[PDB]
Amino acid sequence: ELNAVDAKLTTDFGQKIDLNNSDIRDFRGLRGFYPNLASEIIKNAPYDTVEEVLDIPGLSETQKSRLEANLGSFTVTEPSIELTSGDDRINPGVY
Amino acid sequence: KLPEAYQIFDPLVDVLPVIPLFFLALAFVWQAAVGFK
Amino acid sequence: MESVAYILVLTMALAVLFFAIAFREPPRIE
Amino acid sequence: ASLWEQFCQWVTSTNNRIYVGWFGTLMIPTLLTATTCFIIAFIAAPPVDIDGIREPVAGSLLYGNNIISGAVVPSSNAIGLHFYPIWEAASLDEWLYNGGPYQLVVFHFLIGIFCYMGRQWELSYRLGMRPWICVAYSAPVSAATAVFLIYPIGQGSFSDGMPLGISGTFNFMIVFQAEHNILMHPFHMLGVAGVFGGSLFSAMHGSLVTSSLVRETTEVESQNYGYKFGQEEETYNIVAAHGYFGRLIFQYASFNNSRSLHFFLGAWPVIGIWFTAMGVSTMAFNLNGFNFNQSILDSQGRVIGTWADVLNRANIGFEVMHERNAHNFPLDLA
Amino acid sequence: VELTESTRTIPLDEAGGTTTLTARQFTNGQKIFVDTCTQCHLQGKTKTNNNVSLGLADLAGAEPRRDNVLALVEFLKNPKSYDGEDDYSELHPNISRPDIYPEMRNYTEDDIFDVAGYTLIAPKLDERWGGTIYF
Amino acid sequence: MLTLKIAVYIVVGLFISLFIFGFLSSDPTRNPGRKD
Amino acid sequence: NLEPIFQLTFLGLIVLAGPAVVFVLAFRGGDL
Amino acid sequence: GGRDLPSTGFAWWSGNARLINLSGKLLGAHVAHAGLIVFWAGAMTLFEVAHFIPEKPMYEQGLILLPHIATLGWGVGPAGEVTDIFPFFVVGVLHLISSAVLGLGGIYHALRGPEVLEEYSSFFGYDWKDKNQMTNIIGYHLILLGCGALLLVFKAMFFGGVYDTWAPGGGDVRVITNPTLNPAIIFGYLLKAPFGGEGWIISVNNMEDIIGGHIWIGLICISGGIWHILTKPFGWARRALIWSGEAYLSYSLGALSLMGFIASVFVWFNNTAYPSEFYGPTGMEASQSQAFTFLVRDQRLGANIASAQGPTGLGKYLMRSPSGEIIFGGETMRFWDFRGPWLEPLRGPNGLDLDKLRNDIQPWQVRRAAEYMTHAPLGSLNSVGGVITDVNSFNYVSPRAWLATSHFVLGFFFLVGHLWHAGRARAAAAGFEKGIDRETEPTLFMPDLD
Amino acid sequence: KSQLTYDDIVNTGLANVCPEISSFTRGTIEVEPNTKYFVSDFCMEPQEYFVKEEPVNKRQKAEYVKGKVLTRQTTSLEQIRGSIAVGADGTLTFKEKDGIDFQPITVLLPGGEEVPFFFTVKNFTGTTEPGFTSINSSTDFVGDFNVPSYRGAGFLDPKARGLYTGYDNAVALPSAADKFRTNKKETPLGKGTLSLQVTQVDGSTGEIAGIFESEQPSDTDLGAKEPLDVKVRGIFYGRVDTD
Ligand code: CLA
Ligand code: CLA
Ligand code: CLA
Ligand code: CLA
Ligand SMILES: CC1=C(/C=C/C(C)=C/C=C/C(C)=C/C=C/C=C(C)/C=C/C=C(C)/C=C/C2=C(C)CCCC2(C)C)C(C)(C)CCC1
Ligand SMILES: CC1=C(/C=C/C(C)=C/C=C/C(C)=C/C=C/C=C(C)/C=C/C=C(C)/C=C/C2=C(C)CCCC2(C)C)C(C)(C)CCC1
Ligand SMILES: CCCCCCCCCCCCO[C@@H]1O[C@H](CO)[C@@H](O[C@H]2O[C@H](CO)[C@@H](O)[C@H](O)[C@H]2O)[C@H](O)[C@H]1O
Ligand SMILES: CCCCCCCCCCCCO[C@@H]1O[C@H](CO)[C@@H](O[C@H]2O[C@H](CO)[C@@H](O)[C@H](O)[C@H]2O)[C@H](O)[C@H]1O
Ligand code: OEX
Ligand SMILES: [Ca+2]
Ligand SMILES: [Ca+2]
Ligand SMILES: [Cl-]
Ligand SMILES: [Cl-]
Ligand SMILES: [Fe+2]
Repeated sequence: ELNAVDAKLTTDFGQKIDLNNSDIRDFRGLRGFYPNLASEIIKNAPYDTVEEVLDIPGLSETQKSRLEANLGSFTVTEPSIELTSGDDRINPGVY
Repeated sequence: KLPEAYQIFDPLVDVLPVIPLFFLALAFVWQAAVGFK
Repeated sequence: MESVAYILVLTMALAVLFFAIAFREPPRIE
Repeated sequence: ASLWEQFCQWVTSTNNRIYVGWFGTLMIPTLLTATTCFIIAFIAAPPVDIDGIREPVAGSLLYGNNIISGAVVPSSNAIGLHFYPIWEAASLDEWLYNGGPYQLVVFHFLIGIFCYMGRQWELSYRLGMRPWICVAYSAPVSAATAVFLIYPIGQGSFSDGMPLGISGTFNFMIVFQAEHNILMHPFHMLGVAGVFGGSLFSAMHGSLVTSSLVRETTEVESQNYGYKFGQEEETYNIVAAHGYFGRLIFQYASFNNSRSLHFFLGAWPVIGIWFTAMGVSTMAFNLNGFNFNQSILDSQGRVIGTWADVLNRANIGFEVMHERNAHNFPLDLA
Repeated sequence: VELTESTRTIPLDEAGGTTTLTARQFTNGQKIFVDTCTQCHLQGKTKTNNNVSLGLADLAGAEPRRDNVLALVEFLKNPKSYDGEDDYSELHPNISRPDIYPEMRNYTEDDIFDVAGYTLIAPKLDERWGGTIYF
Repeated sequence: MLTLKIAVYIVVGLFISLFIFGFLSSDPTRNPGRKD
Repeated sequence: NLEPIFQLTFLGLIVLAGPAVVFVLAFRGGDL
Repeated sequence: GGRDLPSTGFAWWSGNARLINLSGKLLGAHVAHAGLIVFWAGAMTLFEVAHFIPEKPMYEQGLILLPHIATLGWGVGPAGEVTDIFPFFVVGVLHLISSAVLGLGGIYHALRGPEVLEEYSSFFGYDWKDKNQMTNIIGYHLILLGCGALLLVFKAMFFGGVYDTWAPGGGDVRVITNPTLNPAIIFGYLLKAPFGGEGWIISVNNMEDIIGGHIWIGLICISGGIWHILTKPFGWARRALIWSGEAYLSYSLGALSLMGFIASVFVWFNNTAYPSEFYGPTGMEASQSQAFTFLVRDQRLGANIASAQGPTGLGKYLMRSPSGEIIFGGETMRFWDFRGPWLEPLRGPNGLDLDKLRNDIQPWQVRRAAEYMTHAPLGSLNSVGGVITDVNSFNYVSPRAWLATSHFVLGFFFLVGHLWHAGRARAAAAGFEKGIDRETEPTLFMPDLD
Repeated sequence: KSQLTYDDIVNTGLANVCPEISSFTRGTIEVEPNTKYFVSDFCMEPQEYFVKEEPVNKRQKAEYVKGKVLTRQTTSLEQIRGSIAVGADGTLTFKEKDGIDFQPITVLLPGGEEVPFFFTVKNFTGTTEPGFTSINSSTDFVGDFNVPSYRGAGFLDPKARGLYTGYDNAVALPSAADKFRTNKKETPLGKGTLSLQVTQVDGSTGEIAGIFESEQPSDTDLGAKEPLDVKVRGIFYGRVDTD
């Protein structure tokens, strides 16, 4: 029986960048995201929908444009504390 | 590096520190010449 | 209860040591 | 005459069944303390949080270990190099949980073995002997000191001392190889030469003496009864042994001087063990074995593997798994 | 094989530009890399922050892409964050700050060009380049 | 704990003092050869 | 270049020096 | 004296033992050997100068003597930047020339000078059993040693100062105006436990303590020198000690073994007398630096490093020492006693201070931590830097590693030599160093054990 | 810790002690009806630990048992930042924000069972009764706080099993690998209740000290076993920014 993270890998989380669960290393593929925009996104999680990532308070016009450009790569799943607790979205012990 | 006036003896200073090893070896040379009395 | 077996063998070795020292065959010059 | 003089004559007396001596006046208490604490802990010590991550490791027989897996677990990484006697614990249970028994046993044992070496000198002096048996014993003492004190000092924690157990010893060695490549350290190669050669020379010497025993018994009784304790005459024919050995290899490679032979027998393993003890003591400061990883490149620049690269792969396999929960940051510097 | 001209041929700029290091340019780039970069760039990694390695994928993912020699030289003059937003001239060695990075003050533009070329060539000689710290 | 610390300190001090004063008690004389 | 050449010149001269002293003393009858 | 086995009783491989009673020849051997030491000092200094790239750190270039000169305040400025390369050259040149002079004298005494000095002069002639003369030589050399300590003091105070890595405004060469002569501090250093967090004398952490302790050492040595010139050993010392040349050698061997061990520990742990500017970071420093580097990086990424718990449940970045102090997390928990000039500004009374960590970290501290983390004293014997599983492209072994390993090895072998010579001196004084006498074999007159 | 330096504090255990205000202190901190005030350096120092033992009989009183800490003076929350808001009616709401707001603690109980638990004040929101126009000796902040799993999802058990890392089966027993319930690791977010009885208010400097009692579950070892109930009694201190 999958524990809970593998069950997340069954979902869209295991297919693309989850705005509520992906680690900040997972944003490096998106040009212009890591680290500033990626950290801003992780700080302002959770998001009910992918679209409210454009409603991050204090967001910037170039950041707005980049988020609109890469909306396709994003998904939103229920924020699992397995992936979130301990600031593991910032440093999950991977170097 | 060495001050500019001295860099023609740069390949000599390269070998200076190893001399006391040669002194230790020379002890054995001297004892071998005397037949290790 | 395998702890008992381990303790048993260790104690056997130690007792052998004490007897081999205290009750050794004396070396005698003859 | 005086009470103190009488005590001095008793302690330094050569008629005691076990020589005590002044070094013995320290050896006996410390060694007994270490032995009693070691036995008690090995049987019944509760689990110890060696890595300082609240991950206690069961070392004692009563907590599920056998003789092979049992150990006295090194003190916690949180302690580091701090002195942790019993009286600095809030309770005995805290002292046990943080690995205090390891520090107690190890410190007393080290004092005891240094005093054992001094006691060897002392008895040699009282008996009118030459004084250098203790010099030979200084090799095992150096090795034990390297693994119990010097390596923890250089690494900065008694948690990185050798555990007092069989499997703990193996764990120590595997991690040591992963971190220092001790196999590729020339001082460990000299230690291996020391012990392999010491066993070789022990086998040759014993076999050559046994081979050249003078006939003094019958075919029934043990040939050992041909020797009488304290006999003046020689019990084997060293000239026949020399003839055999100098024909086995060639004449001038064979000792015919028993004194030179026995000096060689003493010196070879002792020197080898000194070198390997210094190897561990200097790897304590992370001056490691040879690193030939990617030393051979082809003309384009692609790495050509050697056996050193395969060895490095094994080292990495050990390295990434050891103390799996203890590391937070990418480099294993501590 | 030899260290062929194709092996030494690397993208020169973002517009499809292409340059070929000479064997001497490559060897001096290697020497400079070993002298001053391998400190925290051994095998194309980044010891102090391995989210941003010297691997070709990391280099190409930067903003702008750094998998060409001009972008590499520009970074070595004016280092920036991976998304090109934060000025790292206080935090990464560069020839523009000889006062805090003296280990770099003796390097010419030719030297920086050579080390950038080597940074682009080394990945195709080592599959482990830019990987995990223990890898 | 303090009682233990004091007791250990006394025991260790006594054994060390024994060792020191013993080796100060003309130890070179205690041998089967020359006593000068 | 020439750095190894000069280095080996100094090294060889130094190396010969000690044996030269021992040889000269031995041949000329000096105390050894 | 004889120069072969029949006339001396010593084989060639113990030939220096033939010198035990030839005071002039022994003096020549000592003076020539001192020439060897000074020669190495000068030649190694010139080699290091020649192989010195003055804009690269000293510890990156395998230098062990230049850091000693830099620490004394010669040729360096703030943060250890090498201002003038000439003083290093001068130290080396002077040692080389003086070594020539010493070697000339040692050769003269060893080869042509008087064999023994006792019938030549009472002042220089000595007998090993002459207790007063031996204490006279002790006294002269104690006076000299105290003078050398006072030379260090004079350099630190009146001749431009010494390098102070703890200087405010940045580590710099500064003149020590107020050495601590307070004997409480100076001699309480000697009473500190040699364990973690106390660091018996290795923990001296400010040049005021170093200079004041050297003033005390100079005074102690000079007064002891006078005391030994003007007295003879007392009865208790006479009854406790072996009085022979080999015995004195063994005593010095024990002392040297102790000092070698102390120096190895000292260079491994102390970053005051061995500033990391010249010797690189200590292992403790590098571990703490890595923890700091990733605290800084992850905090910039947005991690709340005060509340982030690691996988085991302990704080990933911060945690408590067993005494409660706030310390870096991870394996570096063992190194929480570390103190360094780059890290103390972020330390509060309780340990690491959250406010300072969140808003007081300077870019120079980040640079310093990255440098120290990447120059951790880990390296292979063939000088491949980093952890042993790293590949061959980083040529670095810390000078601290070289010095600590070498001097632990030398300390050990000098302990061995002390054991050898102490045992031999005892046996020879009692007269059985040549073996058991068959006629009077002591064990034959002893009762049987059981 | 009084007003010393780290040199005076190191290796003493004072670093694990929350500061105390004074003795001649019976002040009150006036608050506006609907403004919020920052809490500067909030400290909690536990002193008593109780674990609710589970009887095997049934249906019978469980009787909290006093434990003793095996971990050393590593048990205190400090440098915590928070806020106190005054509701419309007069409610006082204490909200924890961040700081060193957790400590893993292991307590030994009579019988030999060692109980690790994640002592924390994380995300604690607590409230008083309405009609509080001041912070005084009667202020009781009773509320809830979150208790994360003691072991994180990156933890590996002695068989290298974990949640987002490690094996999902007992690899040492190839033919019985998937048989063990502990093959599935879990990190439930447990819940705690806390009360913060303010007993001492020095309104001039804004420092408040008092007593606390907290109720929370213990370590489950990634869901290996059922959590025990742990009760912590201690003291607390913090500065409230009036301006
Ligand atoms: C200041 C220190 C010191 C001094 C003055 C002496 C002096 C003496 N020792 Mg002694 N010793 C010392 C330290 C010292 N020792 C140490 C530290 C040890 C432990 C290893 C010893 C162990 C020792 C033994 C076993 C013996 C002596 C003996 C002697 C006497 C004659 C020795 C001789 O002729 O040299 C001869 C020199 C040689 C034969 C050359 C030896 C070369 C060594 C083994 C290797 C050198 C390695 C070195 C690091 C360089 C590496 C080279 C590398 C590049 C290959 C002499 C009075 C003899 C004695 O007891 O006399 C009565 C004797 O039997 N010593
Ligand atoms: C530091 C090392 C050292 C020193 C200072 C000495 C010193 C001495 N040894 Mg000795 N020895 C050593 C190491 C050393 N040894 C080692 C390693 C071994 C084992 C091989 C020995 C084995 C040994 C034996 C068997 C004997 C000695 C003896 C002696 C003494 C007489 C010297 C002599 O007549 O020979 C003469 C040698 C020569 C005349 C050859 C030339 C020597 C000169 C000094 C060479 C200098 C060259 C230098 C580069 C030139 C610069 C000059 C100037 C411009 C600076 C002397 C004081 C003898 C003794 O005890 O006397 C009673 C003795 O019998 N030694
Ligand atoms: C510790 C080292 C040392 C010691 C104890 C001796 C001892 C001795 N030497 Mg020797 N010498 C040495 C080193 C040493 N020397 C060196 C390095 C050289 C090379 C220059 C010489 C060259 C030498 C020669 C050619 C002769 C001696 C002679 C003598 C003997 C007579 C001394 C005398 O009365 O003359 C007088 C002493 C003085 C007038 C005192 C002068 C003190 C010095 C020179 C001034 C500097 C003092 C300085 C500030 C103090 C610290 C030194 C500094 C480096 C720290 C005597 C046993 C003579 C002998 O054997 O008689 C047959 C002899 O002919 N020595
Ligand atoms: C290298 C320097 C040096 C040397 C070789 C000597 C040598 C000697 N001194 Mg000494 N002394 C010196 C420096 C030196 N001194 C200085 C600088 C001073 C001024 C403070 C003195 C003041 C002094 C006095 C007052 C006396 C001596 C005496 C002696 C003689 C016998 C003492 C003894 O057995 O030692 C060994 C010491 C003991 C056997 C006592 C035991 C000490 C403790 C118990 C050992 C524990 C050490 C510990 C393990 C190390 C930890 C380090 C630190 C924490 C303490 C001896 C020949 C005696 C003498 O006969 O005078 C003519 C004597 O009465 N000296
Ligand atoms: C006794 C004896 C011995 C010993 C001997 C010895 C120990 C010695 C020595 C000696 C010595 C100890 C020496 C020396 C020397 C020195 C010199 C000779 C020098 C010089 C100089 C110079 C020439 C310099 C130059 C320079 C300059 C000026 C600067 C720049 C650089 C240069 C370098 C160029 C033996 C063992 C063999 C054996 C026999 C007996
Ligand atoms: C500078 C300095 C300092 C100072 C220091 C000092 C001041 C010191 C000292 C010291 C000392 C002051 C010491 C000592 C020592 C001692 C010893 C080392 C001893 C001993 C002993 C012995 C050896 C004995 C022996 C014996 C016995 C056991 C008995 C019998 C007899 C005999 C003799 C055998 C300080 C740190 C502050 C700072 C830094 C720097
Ligand atoms: C490539 C060919 C093989 C190369 C071999 C190299 C090794 C050869 C031996 C190395 C030198 C050994 O040196 C040897 O020492 C012995 C000790 O017994 C001494 O032997 C000799 O001593 C003296 C020489 O002065 C003679 O009077 C004496 O009769 C003779 O025994 C000599 O000094 C030398 O013969
Ligand atoms: C024969 C040789 C000579 C033997 C003589 C030596 C006798 C033993 C002396 C040991 C002295 C006791 O040492 C004393 O330990 C107490 C323990 O309460 C320390 O006390 C300090 O730390 C303890 C923790 O351990 C705190 O609880 C205490 O409030 C604080 O004052 C003192 O700082 C120290 O002075
Ligand atoms: O503790 Mn036992 O081994 Ca010495 O390296 Mn870091 O510390 Mn842990 O990690 Mn790998
Ligand atoms: Ca050169
Ligand atoms: Ca560098
Ligand atoms: Cl492990
Ligand atoms: Cl870590
Ligand atoms: Fe035998």
